[PDB]
Amino acid sequence: ELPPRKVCIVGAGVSGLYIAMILDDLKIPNLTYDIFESSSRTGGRLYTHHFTDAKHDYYDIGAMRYPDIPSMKRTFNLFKRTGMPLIKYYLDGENTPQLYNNHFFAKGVVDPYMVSVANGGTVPDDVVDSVGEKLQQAFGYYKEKLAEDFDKGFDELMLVDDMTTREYLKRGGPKGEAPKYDFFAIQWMETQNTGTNLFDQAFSESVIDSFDFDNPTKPEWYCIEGGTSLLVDAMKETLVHKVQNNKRVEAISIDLDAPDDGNMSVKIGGKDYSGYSTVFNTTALGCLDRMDLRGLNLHPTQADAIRCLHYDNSTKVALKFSYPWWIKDCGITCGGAASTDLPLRTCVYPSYNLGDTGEAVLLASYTWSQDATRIGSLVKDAPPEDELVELILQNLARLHAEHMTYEKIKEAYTGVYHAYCWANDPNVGGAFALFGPGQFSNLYPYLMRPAAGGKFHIVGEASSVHHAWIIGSLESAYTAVYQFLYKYKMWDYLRLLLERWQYGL
Amino acid sequence: ELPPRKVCIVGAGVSGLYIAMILDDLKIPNLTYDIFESSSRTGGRLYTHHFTDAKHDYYDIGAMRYPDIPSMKRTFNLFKRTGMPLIKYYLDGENTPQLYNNHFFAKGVVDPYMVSVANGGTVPDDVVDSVGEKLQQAFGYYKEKLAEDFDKGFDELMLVDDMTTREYLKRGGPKGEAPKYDFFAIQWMETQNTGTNLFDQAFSESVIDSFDFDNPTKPEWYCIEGGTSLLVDAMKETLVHKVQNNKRVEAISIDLDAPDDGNMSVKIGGKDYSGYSTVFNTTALGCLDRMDLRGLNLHPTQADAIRCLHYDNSTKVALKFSYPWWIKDCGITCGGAASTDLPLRTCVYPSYNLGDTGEAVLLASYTWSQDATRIGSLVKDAPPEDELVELILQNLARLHAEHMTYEKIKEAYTGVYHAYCWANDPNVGGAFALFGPGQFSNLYPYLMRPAAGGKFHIVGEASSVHHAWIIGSLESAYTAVYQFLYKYKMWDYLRLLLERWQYGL
Ligand SMILES: Cc1cc2nc3c(=O)[nH]c(=O)nc-3n(C[C@H](O)[C@H](O)[C@H](O)COP(=O)(O)OP(=O)(O)OC[C@H]3O[C@@H](n4cnc5c(N)ncnc54)[C@H](O)[C@@H]3O)c2cc1C
Ligand SMILES: Cc1cc2nc3c(=O)[nH]c(=O)nc-3n(C[C@H](O)[C@H](O)[C@H](O)COP(=O)(O)OP(=O)(O)OC[C@H]3O[C@@H](n4cnc5c(N)ncnc54)[C@H](O)[C@@H]3O)c2cc1C
Ligand SMILES: N[C@@H](CCCC[NH3+])C(=O)O
Ligand SMILES: N[C@@H](CCCC[NH3+])C(=O)O
Repeated sequence: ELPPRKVCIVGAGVSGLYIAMILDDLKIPNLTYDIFESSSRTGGRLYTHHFTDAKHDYYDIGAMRYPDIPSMKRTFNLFKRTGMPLIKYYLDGENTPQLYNNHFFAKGVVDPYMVSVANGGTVPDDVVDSVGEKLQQAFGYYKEKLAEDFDKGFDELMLVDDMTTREYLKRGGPKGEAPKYDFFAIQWMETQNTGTNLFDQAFSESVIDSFDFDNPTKPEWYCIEGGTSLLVDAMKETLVHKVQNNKRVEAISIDLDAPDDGNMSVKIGGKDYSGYSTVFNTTALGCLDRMDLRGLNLHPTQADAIRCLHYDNSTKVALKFSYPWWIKDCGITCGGAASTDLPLRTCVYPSYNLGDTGEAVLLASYTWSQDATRIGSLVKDAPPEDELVELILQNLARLHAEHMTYEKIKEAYTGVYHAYCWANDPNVGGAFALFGPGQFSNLYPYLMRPAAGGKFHIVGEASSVHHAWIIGSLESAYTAVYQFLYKYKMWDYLRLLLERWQYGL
Repeated sequence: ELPPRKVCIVGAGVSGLYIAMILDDLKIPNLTYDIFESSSRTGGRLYTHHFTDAKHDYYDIGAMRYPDIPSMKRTFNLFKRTGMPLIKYYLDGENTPQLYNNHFFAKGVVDPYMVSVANGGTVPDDVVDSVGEKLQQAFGYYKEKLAEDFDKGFDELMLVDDMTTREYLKRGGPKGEAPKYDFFAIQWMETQNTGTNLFDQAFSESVIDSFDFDNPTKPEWYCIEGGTSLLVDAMKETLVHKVQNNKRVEAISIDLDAPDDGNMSVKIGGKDYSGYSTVFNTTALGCLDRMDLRGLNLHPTQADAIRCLHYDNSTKVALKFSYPWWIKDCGITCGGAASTDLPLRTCVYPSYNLGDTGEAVLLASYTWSQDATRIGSLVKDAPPEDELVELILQNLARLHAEHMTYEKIKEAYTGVYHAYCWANDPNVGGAFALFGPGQFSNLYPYLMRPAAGGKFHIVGEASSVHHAWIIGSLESAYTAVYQFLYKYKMWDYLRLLLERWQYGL
């Protein structure tokens, strides 16, 4: 029979819970695991906030929406396996306002926002109304290759990964044969495509974001009615060994002088937990970098990747109202989102409360990058005149000025809100990977390099080509389990892993 | 006589206090001002934390060190006018450890950190030991022009401002005739020169940083004995009209249909404060963006600058010890700083407690960029074992392992520490401007564009070519006062401004 072995799973977000789900399904004789989670809470960046127990009285602080595209089949298979109650998510809705330079969008108007050179701004006239077309020309070849086969498309995209999005647009691609855009044209494309400054990160991440948000297959989107944390609950209930919360790992080691399979250990609260045949670290990389990893003798460039791979920021702000005034008064009847240059940047109309006529949640601000740092500076652990509330109410009034007043929005506000800035969470230290130029092609391979003689895995969304999505976490977890089984030559169970899990079970 | 006129100064950091100091010195008949400061505290990013009232029992949260170089003469003139007790600041000390890849630096040894290709890393052998020389080749031409004349040097530097530092190093400068560096070379230069990821910001900001930290004149450095806040105290005491604290401006307007000079107003807590002939906004740009500025009819690219000009983050962590073990046990007897790839990144040994043998403060961690975001995720408004303290003690022990143990450092630690992450300060929302590629040459001119018919000024360190130093704030405040006097044709007082203030008083 197989000898007794135990493995350590650091972190109980979705990738750690997925590792355990796979091990529980394979039922390998005499194999066990410990899962140590630093937080009192399990689920990580799957985190629904419930204002009350009322059915729809929540918002998702982390993951909230899922496009049904082939490259995310593993995510949807996880949803099926756990019985998630999926409902439609409306990425684009009806009647959602867009507000830039204090003007509302209107279709078939030239330069509705009055930012073109012709109207006294600095955006070139040939770009102001054609951002979508110009970015589809910049990204579209790669998007089509990614749709044919994500991993082959990605490898081809890596041949231009040295460039930022701005660099690609400025120089006309890698040999100057694509259109060349001036600073203000690029600035307007960024303003109309993503968060402030993100075109100074990798071109490849801008391509992949466009692939996921504007996929050639024109996919249906889904959300989990009741919040994404229903998935955490479901994954927890099947665990053979339950999560050990309030266990923050501070060091990971291997004793290369010991002949045993179980020669790895972790330190928690100054105490050694030993006897592990493999350690799967699933934390964000900032949390990993803080650990003492000398005991693992990591390649220096792998250590560089842990420190240096770039993370984006993100902040959410959700308010409760006494009735869904955006539905009733503004005609915003089926979700979507309102985009603006105002501080709140993006106001997301929930897809899960469309038929409610009483209290309703609005995801009034969802921001990335410097926009998220700025809103996040107003988000306090012990919330307080609350400057953030007043900013959001004032921005909401300006964004919905076609139908509402500040006074009526403020009156409808119940005084209950919640906000969260992920860069201020000590258990993540960022929202999610969003790599800088050259990082995917140069640092990422070293992040993914075998370590501790094939017994240590750096797992999670950053350790994948699908940053900022559940699919990246699940892929990364699947691959690590493959490597573990291969390392110990558990061929029956590796064949079973492929049979049952190569697309998600 | 001059007619009665009133101006409004938004913010009482050093910019706003300097505007007031200049007006108080000119004594313009019938001219008054109001200063409104959002915080209960005056001084902004000049902010000394006193642990107790004992003479050296402090650290500076914001500004702390000043190089005596010609372009900063206005700063030193302010120090002189206010009677600041300057003492030497040791940028480089004696016996300060440098720790990378778990190895200490050694002089005259090839690749002491063992990160080069020859030793199993990926840093090119010809770069690993010559970062200083290769960055002096990249920056030095411009550094020398800046030393001749800062404004002419800056205008010449703007002809390559489209590039990031990484882009300049990768492509060999603007026409490919400088040396071209691979990703890992550039990565090591960044690791050995600045904070994580900052080579992906403007080349011009890396040049100016190098100009300030490694100036060709090889300057003396100074600090203010007793803390930089002594300067704020001195500036406050001369004010003819004192700061009005807890007054956060939320809107600024001009009534163009009113003939009066005094046709500007600001809104504070829903109430209008009217009758201003000019408004000087001195806040960080994130705070300005949150205001309702519709009443000023700003050029859209000027509005873009306010939203988009990039800010760096910065975090500081200072610990008290029962004796200065770094002096007594480690021989670190005259200041300087220890750099490392460990999370704390830079440990700054104070220059103001060198003779002390009792309790002493250590600035154990000073970080920028993503390093600051990561440390800042552990900094809590109401502090808590404390993960940040334990991290700092552990990193300090590793950095000082040539002489100290973790146990002795922990035993010397008194249990009193303080930390601060500037991006989490609602009154700033970042540490300081650190522009992205193209921003100085494209967005900054619009930030500085006349507005409200020449009656509105966006003032402060970001509104200058000297980001992240007091000198930028003072130059920006001087320029705005020049523009105010010119706009109202106060030719006697404009001539007096030049006579008395063109180098600082
Ligand atoms: C704002 C936001 C919006 C998102 N939107 C979506 C979306 O709509 N759809 C989608 O598919 N995905 C979305 N995602 C992405 C998705 O939430 C993540 O990719 C995924 O949840 C990450 O899971 P993980 O297991 O890789 O990491 P994590 O969830 O970070 O889990 C790691 C775990 O490790 C723990 N930990 C940290 N340090 C230690 C330590 N020292 N010891 C022990 N445990 C430790 C953490 O507390 C955490 O529980 C979003 C993410 C964010 C931030
Ligand atoms: C970590 C750090 C280290 C530094 N190190 C040095 C150094 O060693 N040497 C050096 O020369 N410089 C240094 N600097 C830079 C220097 O501290 C700053 O450039 C300078 O203090 C900024 O002054 P300011 O008046 O431009 O802005 P601020 O200091 O930000 O002042 C603006 C004021 O406006 C207030 N305000 C904000 N919003 C509103 C509102 N809505 N209504 C009213 N008031 C409002 C703010 O509270 C603040 O008091 C450092 C800065 C940082 C962050
Ligand atoms: N999955 C997240 C982030 C996508 C953008 C990642 N750069 C969302 O749906 O908002
Ligand atoms: N003046 C600050 C910041 C300098 C670097 C700005 N990018 C210091 O001395 O640390």
